[PDB]
Amino acid sequence: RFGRVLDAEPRLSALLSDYTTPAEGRVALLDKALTGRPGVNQTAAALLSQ
Amino acid sequence: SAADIEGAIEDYVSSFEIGTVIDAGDGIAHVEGLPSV
Amino acid sequence: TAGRVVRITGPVVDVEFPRGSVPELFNALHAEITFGALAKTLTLEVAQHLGDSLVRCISMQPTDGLVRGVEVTDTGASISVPVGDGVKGHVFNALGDCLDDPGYGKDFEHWSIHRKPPAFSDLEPRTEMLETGLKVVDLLTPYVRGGKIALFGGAGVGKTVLIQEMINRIARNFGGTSVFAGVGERTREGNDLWVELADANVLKDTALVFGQMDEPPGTRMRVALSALTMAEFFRDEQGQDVLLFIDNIFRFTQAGSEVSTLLGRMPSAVGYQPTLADEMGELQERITSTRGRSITSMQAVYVPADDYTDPAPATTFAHLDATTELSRAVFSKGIFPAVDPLASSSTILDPAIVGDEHYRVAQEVIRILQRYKDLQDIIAILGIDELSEEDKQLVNRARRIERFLSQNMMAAEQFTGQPGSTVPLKETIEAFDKLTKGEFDHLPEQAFFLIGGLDDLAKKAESLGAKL
Ligand SMILES: Nc1ncnc2c1ncn2[C@@H]1O[C@H](COP(=O)(O)OP(=O)(O)O)[C@@H](O)[C@H]1O
Ligand SMILES: [Mg+2]
Repeated sequence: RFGRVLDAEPRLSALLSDYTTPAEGRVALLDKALTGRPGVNQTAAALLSQ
Repeated sequence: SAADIEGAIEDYVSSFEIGTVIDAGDGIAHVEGLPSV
Repeated sequence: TAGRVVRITGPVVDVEFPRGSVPELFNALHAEITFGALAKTLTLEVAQHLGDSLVRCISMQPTDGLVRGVEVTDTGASISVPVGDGVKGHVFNALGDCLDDPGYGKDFEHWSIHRKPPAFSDLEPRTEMLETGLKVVDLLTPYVRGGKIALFGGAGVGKTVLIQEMINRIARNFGGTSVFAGVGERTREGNDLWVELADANVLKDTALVFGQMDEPPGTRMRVALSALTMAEFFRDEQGQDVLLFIDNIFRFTQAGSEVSTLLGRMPSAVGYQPTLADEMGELQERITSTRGRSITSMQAVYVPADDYTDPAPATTFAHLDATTELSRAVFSKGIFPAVDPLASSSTILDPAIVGDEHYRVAQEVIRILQRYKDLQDIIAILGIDELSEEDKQLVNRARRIERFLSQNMMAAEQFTGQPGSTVPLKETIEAFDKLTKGEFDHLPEQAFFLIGGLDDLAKKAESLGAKL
């Protein structure tokens, strides 16, 4: 599901893909945007964040 | 949601010129930075 | 859904686009240069898909002032130029903007400048003579109405003067439409042609498209396509005879070679792009007459360094029905037009089309000139007195013939002060038949230099102390 939404949302994929920005900030952005939602598997969220 | 994503990315963007000579020689220099040059 | 500039190097610009928004090849994109002095809108033609959503494009305008990461907009279509009867009597640039009346033609129908050539089944050989009034051209290199004509030559041998002469002789009394394409040539020449056509009243029937040698390589690559698009509209839609003038078509190839190495292509022989023949073939095969729709195209082909073996003119030679090759040697001998009678050729110079008399006279002239060329070195070293009597006679005849092939042209007055002249084809054939028989051997060779017909020859001979 996350791969499909990322594929259909190029802007978030581009922002997260860049490695120049701090990693912690990018993980926080992913959490507050995509993987911090209530109905998300914890293990999948952790894997995606890593 | 497809909407909170936009808010999150906007907050990220709102959260965030002098280059540096990375090499030189023979009257030619290579400079990092200066994104708006 | 817009791209952004990533890399800039001369006229080549790399642009990154989002997924599924990569513009198609040859699409026109727009970018902004906001620097006050150089502020403008760059038009970039997509040249390559580099992968990873990157595209390499050629800038149509200088990239000075362009900044990495600026927005790039995709128009969804190739460069398109206005078409219709409205383009006649106006000057345009490669992008279709009207130079002499900015904003003019914006509401016309617009045609993409990239187009496939006519289908092979629609092609029809053309074998009708186009009389010009120039002795050498009419006799040895007869032009074809509806065919492809070229003027080959090195720098400063008279290609442009002859182009203007043919505009004077052919376009002045032409029923149909004329299209002139200035391709990578001097802006001063473009202004001079514009004023001359306005004064001659031919401008109202002519569409001028200028991309000058000061323009970036992309404009010099695409201006020929723009002018050819206008000519193609006139041929296919309006269904009227079209005169097409290109000067200089070699600049298209030169600009292609200029951008080739920056596009990542490994160079071919003599520093040319590997795709020289293919691009030239596309462009030239678009320039043609189809069945019932006539385009008489005249092209000036620059020969680099006078080297006719250079790959550009060598590849161009295959695309012409008639070629008039100008020689530096003839030029330096003071013979104008500096046509090389032995190197030039025409496909309609055979007895079936031009008739037995014309063909025989032309072949005799060529034979005499070839023999004289063979004997020139012997004459230079050992002198004429060591030649056989028949060879002395042939040498005198050949010198007179080569002088008589020269002619005072209408467009040459500005350089000599002598008004031009026109010679009918019948008079030319008769005069050269007489010359090849030695009927004028008693006249001095100077009497044959830069004149028209036999009446001019008689008058000049009388002025020089001899009677024709
Ligand atoms: N028929 C002619 N009579 C006298 N001079 C000529 C003639 N044709 C060309 N010239 C001279 O040669 C020069 C080169 O002509 P032009 O065609 O403008 O250059 P290019 O051959 O490079 O196109 C002219 O500027 C002119 O001075
Ligand atoms: Mg010229």
